[PDB]
Amino acid sequence: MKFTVEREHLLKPLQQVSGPLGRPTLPILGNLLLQVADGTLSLTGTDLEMEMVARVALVQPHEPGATTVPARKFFDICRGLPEGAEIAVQLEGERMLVRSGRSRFSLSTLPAADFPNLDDWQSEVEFTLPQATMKRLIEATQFSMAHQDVRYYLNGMLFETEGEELRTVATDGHRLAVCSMPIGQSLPSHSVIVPRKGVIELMRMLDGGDNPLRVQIGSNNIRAHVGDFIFTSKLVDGRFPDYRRVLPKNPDKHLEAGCDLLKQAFARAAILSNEKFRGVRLYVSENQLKITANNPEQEEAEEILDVTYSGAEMEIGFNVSYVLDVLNALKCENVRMMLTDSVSSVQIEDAASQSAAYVVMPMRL
Amino acid sequence: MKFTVEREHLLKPLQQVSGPLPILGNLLLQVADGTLSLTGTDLEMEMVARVALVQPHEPGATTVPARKFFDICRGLPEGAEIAVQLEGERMLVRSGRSRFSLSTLPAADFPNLDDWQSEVEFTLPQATMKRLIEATQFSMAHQDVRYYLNGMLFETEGEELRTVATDGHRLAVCSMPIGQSLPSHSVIVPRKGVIELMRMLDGGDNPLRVQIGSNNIRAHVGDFIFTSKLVDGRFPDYRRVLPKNPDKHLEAGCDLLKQAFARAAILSNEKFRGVRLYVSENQLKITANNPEQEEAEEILDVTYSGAEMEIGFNVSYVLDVLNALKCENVRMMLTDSVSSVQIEDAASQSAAYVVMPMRL
Ligand SMILES: C[C@H](C(=O)O)c1ccc2c(c1)[nH]c1ccc(Cl)cc12
Ligand SMILES: [Ca+2]
Ligand SMILES: [Cl-]
Ligand SMILES: [Cl-]
Ligand SMILES: [Cl-]
Repeated sequence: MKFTVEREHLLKPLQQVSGPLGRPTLPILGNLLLQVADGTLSLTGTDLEMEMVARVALVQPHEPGATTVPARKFFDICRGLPEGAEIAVQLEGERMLVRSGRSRFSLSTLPAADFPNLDDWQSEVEFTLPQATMKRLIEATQFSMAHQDVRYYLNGMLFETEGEELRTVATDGHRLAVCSMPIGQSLPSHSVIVPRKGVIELMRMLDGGDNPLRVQIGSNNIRAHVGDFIFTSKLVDGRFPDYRRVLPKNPDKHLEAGCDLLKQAFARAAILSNEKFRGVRLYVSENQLKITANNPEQEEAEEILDVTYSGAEMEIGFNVSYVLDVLNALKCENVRMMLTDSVSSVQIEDAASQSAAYVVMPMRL
Repeated sequence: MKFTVEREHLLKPLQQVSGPLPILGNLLLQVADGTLSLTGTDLEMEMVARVALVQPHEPGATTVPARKFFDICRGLPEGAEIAVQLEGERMLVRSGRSRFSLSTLPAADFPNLDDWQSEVEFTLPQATMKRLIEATQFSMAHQDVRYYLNGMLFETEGEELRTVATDGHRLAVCSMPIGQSLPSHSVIVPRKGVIELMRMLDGGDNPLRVQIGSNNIRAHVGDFIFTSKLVDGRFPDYRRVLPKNPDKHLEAGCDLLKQAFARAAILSNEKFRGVRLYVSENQLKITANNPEQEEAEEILDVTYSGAEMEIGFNVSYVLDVLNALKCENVRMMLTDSVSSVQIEDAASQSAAYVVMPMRL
């Protein structure tokens, strides 16, 4: 295996394929697989649950073969060479040599044949969509995923295809986010859970250019192709909660207000909320929202805002971090809150669109 | 105690005094003679900021939680007016229809640095003080048992102010002219003090007044006053640290040398990163290896005079120097494999660096 490649054509691929990898559990999992075949250098990184592959075209002389080498060390070497450096690589059994100018490096190898390899699988649905749509879908919901919950299915994001819609859903059992976007082709009904790190990888591979994303889903795997990057993950083997059953059934009290005005008021009140429980109290009355916070030390914050509200007065408590997370994800002019009573969840949406919806349970407070 | 002031006028003061037990997490607010003073302290140093009060106000003082008060002010909208009124065990803060009640501790409980007397005084541009500290601060010790190294020497000599910092392995010294004849004097400022002083100094052209006592230093710029205790011990004499007669001279591009060190270090021991330098006629070779038997080699074209020699260095020590220099060409002055080396910018003799070698 031999190749020579310009520094900048190797650098972003190395960064991308290292995504799935600080302290590898076993050494080969801290390595990348390098493969030269048919005019292409392929680079692969994996954590045993997902893999990221980059294809790099070779315009300079090369010889086929494969090995694995430490990802961080190889990336750092390539990054540290000067702009435009020509990076020559040659496999020499238990070592891989790297040379550029009068810089020389020898890296320890492990066999390509020992590199873990996600199984082949069969796609059952395939579709294309703009990068921006996938970005919107994930950014709208990712913050509501659980983190290290014993309920493993919640530490992932539901991807659901239905008719001409792709939908993401995330929840940690306290708050839920759901987003639906049209794709312009009719899809079979599929519902799959993508693991935490996989959602991060999908997000990371979106360059923000005009390349479309091609998605394939099977029973136990998902794959996304963007440019010369191919991401594949195993799916989480569980049954996700149904968002339709958690949306409040008849939330007739409707509040409308400016997103940023609400966000900044909640942020200020939060300063004097209980440090652990983060509770704020909302008092809604005719065209007015009062937000109060107090902590065990008896300090107090009060914010009064002009809003549009016609329903009955009520008082309801929320974890202010859950509210702030939603307002931060909406990034819109105006927000609608849909309330029922003091012991029931609130539904929050962009006043302009029902494409995303957020459900937050109240606090006893 | 009552005042009303624009948020804008509080922001910089608040960030400055939030820099240094429970009452130490509070700020002292004092209204007197048409001024609001804000003070923060950690018992070893204090920062005072003053803000003029044109709106009606009433004298008095209290202490409130620093981070809470700062976060409230910062969290209010651009252009906000902030009204404050003391109500016994609470301090009321009002802006528009935002209202806050903070718990207070009495002003009388707020720690004061003992009064002291100035012995040496001079004014210099804050830019000069920044340059002196930036040139040297990275060589201070952190939490050494030799407490006098956990800080920076400030020395006046002739017409110069000099800073010296060392951790026992490497040393930095920088001298700048201040345009007046000074007494010969030296004090050690604690490292946390150095960092707080440095953070008080922005990019402006602004006179800085320094007053040094037996046990304290004070620095005044604009409407900020920083005071710190000094460290009471015997600081090493940099003159005895500088190589006395280096007979080997290496000159190389600063950035080329930096990047070669940085690359080679990738394959050094991760827990203790060093490289070997081999100097010979017109060339520098830098090598590294690790327990996995991985190896790096860098060859540079350099200007060199002297006998061939091999010498090792701690990567971080050399990188810290080259990053501080930010110049075109660097000079290294060597003696032998077991002796310290001096490193300087080829085009400036304002700062010098000494680094002990590392055995590999
Ligand atoms: C503790 C002792 C001292 O004189 O205080 C000390 C302080 C600084 C240094 C040293 C020994 N030995 C050294 C060798 C090299 C350098 Cl750069 C600095 C030092
Ligand atoms: Ca809107
Ligand atoms: Cl190339
Ligand atoms: Cl090579
Ligand atoms: Cl004012």
